[PDB]
Amino acid sequence: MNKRVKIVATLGPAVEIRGGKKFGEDGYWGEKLDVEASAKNIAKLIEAGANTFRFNFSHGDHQEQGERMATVKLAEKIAGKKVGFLLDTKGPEIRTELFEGEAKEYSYKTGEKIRVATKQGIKSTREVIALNVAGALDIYDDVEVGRQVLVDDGKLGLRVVAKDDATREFEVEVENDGIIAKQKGVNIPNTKIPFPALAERDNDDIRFGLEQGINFIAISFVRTAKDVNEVRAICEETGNGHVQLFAKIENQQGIDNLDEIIEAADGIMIARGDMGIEVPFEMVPVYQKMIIKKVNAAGKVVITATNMLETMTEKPRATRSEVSDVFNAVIDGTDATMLSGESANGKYPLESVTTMATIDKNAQALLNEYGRLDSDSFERNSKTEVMASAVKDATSSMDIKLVVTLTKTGHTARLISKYRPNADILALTFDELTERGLMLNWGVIPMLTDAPSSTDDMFEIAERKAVEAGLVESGDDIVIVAGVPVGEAVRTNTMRIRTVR
Amino acid sequence: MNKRVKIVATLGPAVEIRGGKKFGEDGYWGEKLDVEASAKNIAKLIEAGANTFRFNFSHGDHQEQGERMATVKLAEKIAGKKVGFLLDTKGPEIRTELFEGEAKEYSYKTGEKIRVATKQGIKSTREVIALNVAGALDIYDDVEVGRQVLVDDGKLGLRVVAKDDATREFEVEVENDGIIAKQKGVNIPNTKIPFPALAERDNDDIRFGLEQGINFIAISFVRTAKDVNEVRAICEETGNGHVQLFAKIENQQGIDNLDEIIEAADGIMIARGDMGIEVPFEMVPVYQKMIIKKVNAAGKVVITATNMLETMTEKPRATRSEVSDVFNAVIDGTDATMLSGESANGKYPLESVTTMATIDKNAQALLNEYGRLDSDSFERNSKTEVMASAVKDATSSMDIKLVVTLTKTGHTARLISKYRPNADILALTFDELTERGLMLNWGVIPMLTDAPSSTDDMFEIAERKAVEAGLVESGDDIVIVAGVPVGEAVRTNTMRIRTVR
Amino acid sequence: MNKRVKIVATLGPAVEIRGGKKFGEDGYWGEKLDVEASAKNIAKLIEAGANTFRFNFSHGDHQEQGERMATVKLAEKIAGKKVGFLLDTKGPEIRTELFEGEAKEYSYKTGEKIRVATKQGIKSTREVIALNVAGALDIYDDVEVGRQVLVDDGKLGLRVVAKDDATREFEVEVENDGIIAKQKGVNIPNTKIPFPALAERDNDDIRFGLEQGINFIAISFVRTAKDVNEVRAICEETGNGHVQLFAKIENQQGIDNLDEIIEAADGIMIARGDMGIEVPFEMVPVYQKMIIKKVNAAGKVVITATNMLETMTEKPRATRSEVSDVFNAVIDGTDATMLSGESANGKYPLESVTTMATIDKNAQALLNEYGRLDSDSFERNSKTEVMASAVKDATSSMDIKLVVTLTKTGHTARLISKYRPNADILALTFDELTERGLMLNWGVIPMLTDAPSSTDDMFEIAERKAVEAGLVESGDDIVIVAGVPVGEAVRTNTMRIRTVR
Amino acid sequence: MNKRVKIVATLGPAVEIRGGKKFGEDGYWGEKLDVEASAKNIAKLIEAGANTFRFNFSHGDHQEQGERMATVKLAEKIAGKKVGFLLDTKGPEIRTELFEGEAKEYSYKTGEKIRVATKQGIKSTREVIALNVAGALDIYDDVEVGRQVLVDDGKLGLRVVAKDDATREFEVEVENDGIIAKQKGVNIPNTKIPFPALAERDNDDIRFGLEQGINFIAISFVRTAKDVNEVRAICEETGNGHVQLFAKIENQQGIDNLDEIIEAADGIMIARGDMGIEVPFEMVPVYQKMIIKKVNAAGKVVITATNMLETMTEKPRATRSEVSDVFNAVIDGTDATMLSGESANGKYPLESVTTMATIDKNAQALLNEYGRLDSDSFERNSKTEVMASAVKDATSSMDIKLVVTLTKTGHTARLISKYRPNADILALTFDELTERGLMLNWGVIPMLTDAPSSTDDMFEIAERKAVEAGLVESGDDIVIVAGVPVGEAVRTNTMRIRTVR
Ligand SMILES: O=P(O)(O)OC[C@H]1O[C@](O)(COP(=O)(O)O)[C@@H](O)[C@@H]1O
Ligand SMILES: O=P(O)(O)OC[C@H]1O[C@](O)(COP(=O)(O)O)[C@@H](O)[C@@H]1O
Ligand SMILES: [K+]
Ligand SMILES: [K+]
Ligand SMILES: [K+]
Ligand SMILES: [Mg+2]
Repeated sequence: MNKRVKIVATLGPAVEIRGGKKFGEDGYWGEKLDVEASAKNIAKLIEAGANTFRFNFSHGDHQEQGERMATVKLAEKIAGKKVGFLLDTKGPEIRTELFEGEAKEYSYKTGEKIRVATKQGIKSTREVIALNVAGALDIYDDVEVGRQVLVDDGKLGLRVVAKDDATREFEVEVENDGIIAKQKGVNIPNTKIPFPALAERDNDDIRFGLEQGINFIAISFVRTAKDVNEVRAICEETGNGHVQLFAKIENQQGIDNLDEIIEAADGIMIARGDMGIEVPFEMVPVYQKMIIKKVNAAGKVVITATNMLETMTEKPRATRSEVSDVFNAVIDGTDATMLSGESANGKYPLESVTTMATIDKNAQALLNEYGRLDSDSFERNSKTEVMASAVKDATSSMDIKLVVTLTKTGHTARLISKYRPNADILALTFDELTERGLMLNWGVIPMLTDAPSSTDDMFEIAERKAVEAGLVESGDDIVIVAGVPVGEAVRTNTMRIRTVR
Repeated sequence: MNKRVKIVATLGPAVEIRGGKKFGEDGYWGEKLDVEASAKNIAKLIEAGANTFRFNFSHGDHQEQGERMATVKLAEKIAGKKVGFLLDTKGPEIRTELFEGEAKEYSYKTGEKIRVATKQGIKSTREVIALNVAGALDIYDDVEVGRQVLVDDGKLGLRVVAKDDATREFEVEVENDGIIAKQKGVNIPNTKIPFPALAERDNDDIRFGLEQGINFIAISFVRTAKDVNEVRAICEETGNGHVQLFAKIENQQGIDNLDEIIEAADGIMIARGDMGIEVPFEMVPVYQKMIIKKVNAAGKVVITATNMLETMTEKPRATRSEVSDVFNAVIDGTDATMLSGESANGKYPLESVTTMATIDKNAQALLNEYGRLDSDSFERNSKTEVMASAVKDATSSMDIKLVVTLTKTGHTARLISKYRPNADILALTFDELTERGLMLNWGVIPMLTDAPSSTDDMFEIAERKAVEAGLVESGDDIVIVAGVPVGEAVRTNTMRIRTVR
Repeated sequence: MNKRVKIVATLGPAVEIRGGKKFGEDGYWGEKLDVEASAKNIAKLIEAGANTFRFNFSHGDHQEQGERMATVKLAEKIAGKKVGFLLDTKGPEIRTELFEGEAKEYSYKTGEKIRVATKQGIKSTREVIALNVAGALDIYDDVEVGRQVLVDDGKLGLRVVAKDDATREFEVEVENDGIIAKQKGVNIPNTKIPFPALAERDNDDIRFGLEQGINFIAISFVRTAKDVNEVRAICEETGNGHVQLFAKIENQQGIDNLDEIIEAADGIMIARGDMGIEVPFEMVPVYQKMIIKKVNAAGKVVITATNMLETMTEKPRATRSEVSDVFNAVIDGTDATMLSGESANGKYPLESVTTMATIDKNAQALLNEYGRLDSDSFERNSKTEVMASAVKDATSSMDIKLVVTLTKTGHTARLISKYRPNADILALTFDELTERGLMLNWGVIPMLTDAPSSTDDMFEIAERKAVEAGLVESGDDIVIVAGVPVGEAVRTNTMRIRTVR
Repeated sequence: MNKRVKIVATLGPAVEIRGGKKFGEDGYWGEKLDVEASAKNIAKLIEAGANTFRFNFSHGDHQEQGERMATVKLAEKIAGKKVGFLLDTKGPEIRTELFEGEAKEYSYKTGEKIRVATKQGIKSTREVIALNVAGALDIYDDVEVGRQVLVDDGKLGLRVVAKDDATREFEVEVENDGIIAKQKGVNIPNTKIPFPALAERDNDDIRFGLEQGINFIAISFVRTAKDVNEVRAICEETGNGHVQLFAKIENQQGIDNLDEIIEAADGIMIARGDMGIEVPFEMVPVYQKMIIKKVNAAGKVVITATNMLETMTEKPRATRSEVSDVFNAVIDGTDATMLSGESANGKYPLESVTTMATIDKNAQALLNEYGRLDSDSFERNSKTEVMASAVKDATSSMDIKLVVTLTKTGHTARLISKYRPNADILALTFDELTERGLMLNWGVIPMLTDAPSSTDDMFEIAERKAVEAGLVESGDDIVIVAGVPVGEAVRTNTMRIRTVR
């Protein structure tokens, strides 16, 4: 069977060979990138069901990112299959500074009183922790006594007891035993540090990705619709209006402003990593189910992210909790599941994609029994959406092997996908940008074909493409929708039930 | 407002003028039928909402019946509207004989002991009641002691206490006070008197009707599939294969064998008059709701009959119970409601059809709130049925003014009607027999058009005929289904949502 | 097996014997009332399932009404069973006057122009119909050009085309052929003739009935809460606070103000006879279902009335539409069904009550499958209501033969009845006025017992009363509720499931 | 709020202090157990919401197990709170043999051909792996070609490609790069190695636990009902009939025989660790949801086990997939969640129990919205179960703070728990064995109280104990059930709604 749930795989050195050396091996970083050998490894990830690669601009300079994007373009040719390109922004990250010395880290013990500096471009000491704040902002007047400075995946807590106006330093109490290492993530929950709607470094990263050729931007730490619309204006003004924007929800402001963020964006990445530090970790499952429902109801794409097969970074088998998490993300209604370090940096990138594909394919078989999404509740808000509802009805009434839509922009395919039919969706489109642009919608198999003339039989074309793709065989029943005829129809207006010859 | 629930109106002398005289006036029967004046009265019933006329062969000879059927054909020309023609068989009727002397009736009291004669071709006396049994059957060995002989709409009960082998007479006890009049209906419940599957009189009646031109036969007292199959054989062998058969369910065997009868017939007439004598009267509403559900599930036609506006036989207003009965039959899911003496014999035939139409129209507006049928529960058992389900879905998703089907045989219109869409159904068909044969399906407006060729745009035809009929205006949304293209499609395979120009 | 739906039977001369003569026989009103003979006939209606008798003060003087009420008290002793006493007011009736000089009626044809006079105390002529308006009100200023004057159960329409200020006469045109007879009902729909909130004639009839001993008042033509509250004030003033008020809903204003009327009243009588003249007849079934739902959700009593078995006034069997109407009133959720002329004036009063009881008992068995009422949707607004919901739950979980409630005021029985449990409700109460006041609540069997002391076993009392009433036998499971213990409990606070010894 | 989902915490050296050393400090095992210091750590796990401690007899001899149980009895005194004692059996085990020349492990590469010996009492070589099978059984005739030998938590796969009848050796191909170390766990999925229903080692370990005093036994690798019944016979024979048996379902045979095992057991432990090696890993979520539903429908206890907070063994915070897993186990309907190495052997035992309790408490607030279990579907199979349903109804109708049951054996408390009321359940019981035996039922707070006397007010006692436990305050509404009168009632037969003073 075809895997309806889409996989986003983050790329990094794990798949990359450097003069015959694998990531980890001594001298690895001293060798030149073997592009063909790296492209062949990426090809296997595509074959195992990666539908989109994530280029995380938090790690690796423009040269590294651009070389990896080029390597994927070769892998597509090797695999015989296209994938989406997704750029993930750095955004308003706060990290611990480098320490004085060749000190890489210091261990602390509960109750121990230390300070954190707000002055930028200075090194840390054991007793005065400095921060690398995005854009070198001064955060002193934005964090109150009683606020928490969390270091490294929220592992070490520092309680702001007092503030020293003389040095612009936070006096903090170590809440629990743990280490402060250099260049680790810092979270300061329930604060509104005035990060700009779009920082110059993200502006620059996005413009670089847009020049290379991308299909999706995942915008880190979206707080408001303005954070999405600043990125949209770049995409539009550079001639890249086709690029789709996924707002990453990972803090309380993003949760509070979710409805306006969904309205501005093409989709949501549930960024559970930061989210579970910024809000109570036990609320993340609540927010996940609610986000997936609301995004599906808006006919947009939802990606569930972070830790999904975390153990497979270092070990060959996923835990039972990881398998349950992937499975339940599908039942919740996610369009897509994501890998981060598992595919980018781990010992088992191919096995991670394969394992996620196996779970995702099994979970899709239970959506009839257990799925949370309920298409019967939707308002049908347009005639294309009325047709999408009729398609879902036909797939419920009888055994339909495949829904085919002839779609110029993918709008019809997006609306069919919204309704989660009991069938794969072959989206026949007429340009490569629309084709790749569909690769994260649940159930959709995008395929490039010639735009039909007013003299072509679009129903015979649908059947022939489905056969050429190996998706159907003689005696299978398919549902085909189209705008008929070409030049008269203003939208998808026809549904045909056809038996394959 | 189109009336979706269909009306069967029994014709009789009430609408018929004879040498300037209306029914009721002395010497009426001594004058000859005024055909033109009578056709003008019938055209008013057609205009008021009568969709089919019932010719009851229990009353009036082949001359009365044939002249009435000719008079309707003129009425259709006057109204500019066609109607269905339904023959209702006499069947295995038992009536009281004429009395010796010139006695018209005797009155009896609870406990009196009299006899019922089984000998055919004699006259009744006060003490020995003679029966006129269909086909002159001897019923003596077919009714046990403890059975009941009911005279005149079940009003007087006679208990069989003993049988006189010498005279072949039932000794009976009068069960309640009442009258035995001449030529009154007799019922003997929970007996299996071996009336033939098809009596010669019903054979001859049906053959006469088939010659005149009928669309429907309602078969009285259907007990088994064989009672229906014997009539089907005559229709087939006379080249009247198009004629549709309604089994009348009006005794316990009909109820017991209901599934096999529904399988053999095209529809059911719920013949509540006899039914509520032959079975406990308080079970009739239970059987009504059950039969409507079952016949609708089978994709067949159900007619609810008898006493629906009974008071309007004598009075110009129906009782509160009559209006409630018509309203509730629609809510239960009936395709059609019927009038017997109200339209045939009463003082207010036109007002009876008008009153029924007004109630049926109001009740159809409450089918979304109160409607008992549930199309969501059906197995979609064919590709045409899957398309019918998708049409229903489209009419639930958005405001659809009309569904149009291009239907050679009516099959697509019957399956759309089964699903009870929130829309009228325009059934475009290519012969008059198919057209009239759709006149009792819920919501169907049959309309004759030229068979489309492979060069015709069936979707433009649909819009044109709907605009011509005055059913849609500019801006209305319609659903159109057809088998496209003509000569290649083996069935209805296409649905279009179209805005009227 | 127990009849849960209650029957209100209207009393009159039909059951009354006079010097050995039955109603309709020659010199009937010549003879004196045989009280003992008449009381034996009424006891048979009690035994057949009449739960309350209606005394219609629209007909017969105080002496006739008081004697009839005395006859019922004897009938209760003969039957060994108590019934409720219900007074139905005259209210604001309009009747046609006597005609000039002994004359009875005239016939009229469509388009004919006559007058109706508003002056009170004068006789009609054929040309000038006079009205007997309740309280001799002058209606001339309260009826607009464009209204209709309907005579005799709405059968003849008179359109008001002009008004003659000189004579205070309506110039009317006959809308349809028909008859104006002396002393027939007149309706003038959608008018607000300023009938007082309480007329003197109704005050005097209500104070009379209260002096005789009644349990219920059904207030004709209720328009607002004020019409109910005026009668409440009489009941309060006279120490008859226990008397329950049923608003009769029978015009558009009553329908428009239904919510505030239900609030003010103890219940609603759906007075379909006048309603179906004052509003479009085809709307009565919609309003009937809606009123039953709203009154039940309020925890109050609804009576469905008028024409339920109308044919049985004159014939020994009801029509199929009459049986359907009674059956469907039960399915709709009525607490009670009513007989008017069928029990008061017809030839078959006993058969009418028996027939209604048979239908009501069969319909109650189909409430699980078809019942319109939905107790799952109610807000449980008090702890007694939560206990009523839990009782319903227990009767759905297992086979419960009987629910018993020990109730001082009947509150707990009313709430249990509201929930329509799958069981009869035995209401053990401690005074006859409470007992009689429960006789129209669905499923409630009221029974008089001593008030339990702090020392009594109320669960043993419940079982003993149920066994002595013949409602349960050994091995039956019952649900008993009570306020335990007496003296400490402030409401019904206990549910016990008990197996009968 | 009170935590309704129960926590099973496995005990081990993580919480144990030995001469002032914590587990993993140098010379830990050289110091003797500090019983007080260990009991103080254990008391903190109780206070954090551990409801039952698991004593895993797979690791540690009788002396270590008995000393650990004594330390828990002191911890209960420190906490002022009791916990359940659960014995987990060693059960059938296969382990890799020691290697010749005291070698520790060998590395192997995908595609290598090696051998597996079935001959017992023999050492492994790199080329010929030998197995230590429980009872030294000969495996050869139980394993067919196409089966797998999986080594070390299923990390290394060996496909059986051929068998050699002369050496009784399996020819295996290495399926992935990995290590075969000495004395590691081996799984052979989908085989029926004839391990005894109850091995002597398990028989002896169970008798030791029963003599120490336990409340639960979890039976490892239950394959059929006989594996439960053999343990039940030992509980019955030794006078320990109160001990409850949880079948561990962890292989294909246990799943195939689930219905008969649920019938024999008191509950199920979903042993996901072994299950996800023994069945396709992607099927575990399917089986988990199905087992929870079936065990709850049977009125029995289900524990979801293994890897729930696995990362917390080494790190102070759980992953997003782990929090999701715990949350979703609650939504699926689990009675209890379990910790293994997280509480027994990790760095953060107290943090692991606190985190699991935080997640379980948040998830229970979403059971109304998202809960999978459907109590409306259950057949109520006894009168106690009817009362449990009524209790649920009361908690759905109004805001109920607490359900109190006075329960002699816990049966009523088990049935209320089965229905998952919107309330905590205080189970007032009269002996410590019944008390401890309720500690894993969802929502049940067991509390030892004096048996009520014939003159006691059990409803007053319920209120008093609820206030004593701190579960209610003034104005709260509670539901109380009991068998009334005490001792004479055959079962719980009474429900009261009471307002707390
Ligand atoms: O029916 P809707 O939602 O208004 O959408 C109609 C729009 O869809 C489009 O058909 C695009 O649809 P496709 O890209 O699927 O062909 C536009 O041409 C049209 O304006
Ligand atoms: O889809 P189903 O139920 O098998 O029906 C197919 C049959 O219907 C027909 O199309 C008739 O349909 P119409 O009469 O509505 O045109 C036949 O040609 C065909 O064999
Ligand atoms: K990032
Ligand atoms: K009255
Ligand atoms: K174990
Ligand atoms: Mg009235």
